[PDB]
Formats: sequence, C-alpha cells, structure tokens
Amino acid sequence: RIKNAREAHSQIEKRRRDKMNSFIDELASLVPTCNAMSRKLDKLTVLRMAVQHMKTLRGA
Amino acid sequence: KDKAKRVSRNKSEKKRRDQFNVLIKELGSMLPGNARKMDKSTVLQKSIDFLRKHKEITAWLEH
DNA sequence: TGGGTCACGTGTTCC
DNA sequence: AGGAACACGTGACCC
Repeated sequence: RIKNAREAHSQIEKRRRDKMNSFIDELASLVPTCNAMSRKLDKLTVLRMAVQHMKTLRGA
Repeated sequence: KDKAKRVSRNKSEKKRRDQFNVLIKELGSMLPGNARKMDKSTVLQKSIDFLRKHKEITAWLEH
C-alpha cells in the first residue's frame, strides 16, 4: 500500500541527482578548458577545473 | 569472506563523495556573498550565475 | 505530517 | 577482468 510512498521518495531523490548533474554540465560549459574538450570529463575534475578557473579570475 | 572487497569498495566510494563535498564547499567559499548554508545544488547554481555575470560585466567593460 | 537533503551500500556502465 | 565513475533506493534526520 505505502509502496507508492517509497517510490515517491526514491523519485524525489532521482530528481535531485538529475538537477545536480545538469548543473555540473552547465558549469563545465562555462569553464573554457572543459568546454574545449571532446571526451566529457568526470564530475570531480569539472569541479576542480571550475575552482581553478575562479582563482584565475581574481588575478586581473 | 568477500566482506574485505565490499568494505574496501565502500571506503573508495566514500572518498569520492567526500572529495566532492570538499570541492563544493570550496566553490561556495569563493562566491560573492555569502550566507551558508546553501545546499550543494545552490552552490552549483550560484556558481553558474557568478560566471555568467562576471562574463557579461567583464565583456561589457570593452566594446 | 510531508516532503525534502544527505550519507550510505551496492547495483550498472565504461574503458 | 576488474576498477573507477556513475546510478540507484533507502534510513536518518530536518523544517
């Protein structure tokens, strides 16, 4: 009966994962080294490249 | 007696999850602001906003 | 209470 | 083959 409830929960959970992934992709599109890439980079690298990129900016 | 591999794999997975959180916290500590706690998605979302915004302003400042 | 995030353990995919 | 990255569903906790 409340099996529906568990699937509801697990769906909420997938919605969040999917949102984070799209944000990760969108972030990568905004970091030139990632953008310039044929193979998609993994999520940790994208994050590392994004903070690297930000430290790059403050130096003007 | 395969607990050893499972356990090791759990350790490995946890390390990625933790590196990921560490990276998020660092992105957030870098944003113009700022008032935690943003959740992970918010950090990401606000990081995106910041770069588009910096792009716009920075471009505008010439031609 | 409802419905949300997070950490976890483990299933799945790809190289 | 098998490991690293990724996807999943669920218990603990929160507002």
